[PDB]
Amino acid sequence: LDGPYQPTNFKPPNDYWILLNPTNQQVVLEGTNKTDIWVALLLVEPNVTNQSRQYTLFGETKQITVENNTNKWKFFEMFRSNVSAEFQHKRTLTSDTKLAGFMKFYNSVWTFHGETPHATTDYSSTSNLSEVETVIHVEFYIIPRSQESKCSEYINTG
Amino acid sequence: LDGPYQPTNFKPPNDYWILLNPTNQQVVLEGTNKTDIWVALLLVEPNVTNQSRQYTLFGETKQITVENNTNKWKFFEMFRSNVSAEFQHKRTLTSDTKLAGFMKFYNSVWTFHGETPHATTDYSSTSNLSEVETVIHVEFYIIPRSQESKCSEYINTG
Amino acid sequence: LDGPYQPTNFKPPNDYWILLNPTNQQVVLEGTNKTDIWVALLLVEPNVTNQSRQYTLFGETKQITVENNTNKWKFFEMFRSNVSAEFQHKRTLTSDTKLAGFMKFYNSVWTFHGETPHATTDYSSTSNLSEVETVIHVEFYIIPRSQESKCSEYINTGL
Amino acid sequence: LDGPYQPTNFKPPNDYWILLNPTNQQVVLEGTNKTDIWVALLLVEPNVTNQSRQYTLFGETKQITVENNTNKWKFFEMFRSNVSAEFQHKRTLTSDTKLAGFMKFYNSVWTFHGETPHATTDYSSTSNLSEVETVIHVEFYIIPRSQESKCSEYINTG
Ligand SMILES: CC(=O)N[C@H]1[C@H](O[C@H]2[C@@H](O)[C@@H](CO)O[C@@H](O[C@H]3[C@H](O)[C@@H](O)[C@H](O)O[C@@H]3CO)[C@@H]2O)O[C@H](CO)[C@@H](O)[C@@H]1O[C@@H]1O[C@H](CO)[C@H](O)[C@H](O)[C@H]1O[C@@H]1O[C@@H](C)[C@@H](O)[C@@H](O)[C@@H]1O
Repeated sequence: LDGPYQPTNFKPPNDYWILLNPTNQQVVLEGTNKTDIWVALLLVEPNVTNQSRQYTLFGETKQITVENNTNKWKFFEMFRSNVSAEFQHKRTLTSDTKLAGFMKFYNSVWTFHGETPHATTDYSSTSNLSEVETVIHVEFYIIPRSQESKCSEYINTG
Repeated sequence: LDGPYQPTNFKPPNDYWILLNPTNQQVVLEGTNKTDIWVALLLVEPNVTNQSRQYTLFGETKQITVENNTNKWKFFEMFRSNVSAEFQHKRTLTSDTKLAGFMKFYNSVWTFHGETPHATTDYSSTSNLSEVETVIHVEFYIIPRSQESKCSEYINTG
Repeated sequence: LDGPYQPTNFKPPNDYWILLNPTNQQVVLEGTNKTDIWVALLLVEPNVTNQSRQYTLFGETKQITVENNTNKWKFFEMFRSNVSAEFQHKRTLTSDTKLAGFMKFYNSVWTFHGETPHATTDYSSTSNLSEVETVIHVEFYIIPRSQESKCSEYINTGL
Repeated sequence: LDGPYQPTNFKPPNDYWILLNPTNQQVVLEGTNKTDIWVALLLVEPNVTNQSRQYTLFGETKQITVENNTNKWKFFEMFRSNVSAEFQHKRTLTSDTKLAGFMKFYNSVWTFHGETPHATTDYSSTSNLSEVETVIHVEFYIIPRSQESKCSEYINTG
């Protein structure tokens, strides 16, 4: 656990997790290589009735549908592979820890999804992992992949 | 265990789980009241690369991007509350079992989501539950909400 | 399995079961938001002939007729929706496990009723769920709604 | 099945089930010996919001609170053992058959309670069983106690 770090932008190094530690930022992280991957993590608070909210993603103003019927926080992982496409709601991380993850590894972009305390890893695929750069809007930490079991413990139990 | 029943277009009774038992149908279920709820369950088999597939939802042809990196099956739950809107990927049921659920209950439509064996129920809201009808493209079973534990057990372990 | 917790007076979190484990307490649980829901669980031991017993519910003394013809324990679920109304005997849980359940979920209070090992949930509606507070007179456990099928298993077949 | 019989006021014989077959009556049965047994079965249709309803029981105007969250019918068993006492809601039969039972046997008045198809018998005891008389508001059948397993089948499955 290296940190905490203040909000910044950088190409996270390969084989390390970024552990994201929002307070109430709407947009937690923007990641793109400007070719074939745009990923954004949106934070929806508990007890949100189905509505359209405005988010600024990669400088573009977007209306995205959100709902949270639970007493947990939901990270909406929004994804597109074309600069011109609309975002898809690809994954959800449902959390009473309010921690999320981002990693560049094995030509993939890895996140956590599902509901704490059983949240697990999945990925999106790229031909251009080296060019993936993240704007991180929250305090964060850096955990090596050799220590993912601790990262998964912090995501699931805090 | 009540069934199996053949695929049909019908109004499911309130307070019963429809336990859906597909082989490899693309579109498992289409539910709508034609006013404020459209829900479709799409079945995505293991080891699908990011790709746009065609699905006919309520007589509308849709090009929907899907991905499954896993050796499990995924039910993509597509949702909208307006006839003129595009479908959003609301939820995912990642399944060892290839079973999914649908129930009209207590003013809401209920489905399962998450990853087996930890799939859980959540709802979508409507002011018009009584007119919600389903096209079911798969063989199904009917479980009373009273036996919701048995339905969770089938969803989670087969 | 989260607990045991000691008897207490607190505001149970939404979307968790409280699993109530009495010995011989008369009043197991008293839940109210002081506006539109009062729920009390009374515990009537096996082989009780028709009789009036005294209970203190929400600091008021009540005379409630009870009976239990069985070798199982009965949780009498007493209810009202008005501070000015009398309690009615709304539900019964007939139990070999001596376990009962309470949950705040989906704008409702949820309890178990019927007879082990086939007890099922039902609900009481409220305009103000989050103000429901509970005096719990017994040892208890906490089970997330995500694990309700475990809670149902415990209710029906025991700890 | 001995019947059908039309609604009537009579003294049922001991060791016979009266199988009650309501349509839409508020009050199914009023039984008393005018000494230590008063029992009324009220019928409450599906999807009834907590409300105060009016019933005439043994000539008395009563306001009783009822609720039925379910899509089954509920028989509210109302009891007292003194003519000047309030009724208590002693038992419920939650039913998709709409069949209920009444029997004078041994030292007791018997009814069904619980939820179909798991409905079971229970009793109220009396020192005056032979003077128990019933106003039956509904079509009914008579079944000997020797055939109670058929009575339980009918109550539970139709
Ligand atoms: C256990 C049993 O047989 N219960 C049935 C009940 O039997 C009553 C009679 O045996 C009666 C003597 O003739 O004794 C009653 O016991 C009490 C008195 O009521 C009480 O006043 C007194 O103070 O103490 C005595 C103790 O002797 C018994 O309760 O009769 C019921 C009325 O017909 C009948 O419904 C009940 O049958 C059982 O009920 C449950 C729920 O409905 C299940 O179906 C059981 O399977 C069922 O038992 C089965 O049927 C009966 C006829 C009998 O053959 C059982 O062996 C059989 O399993």
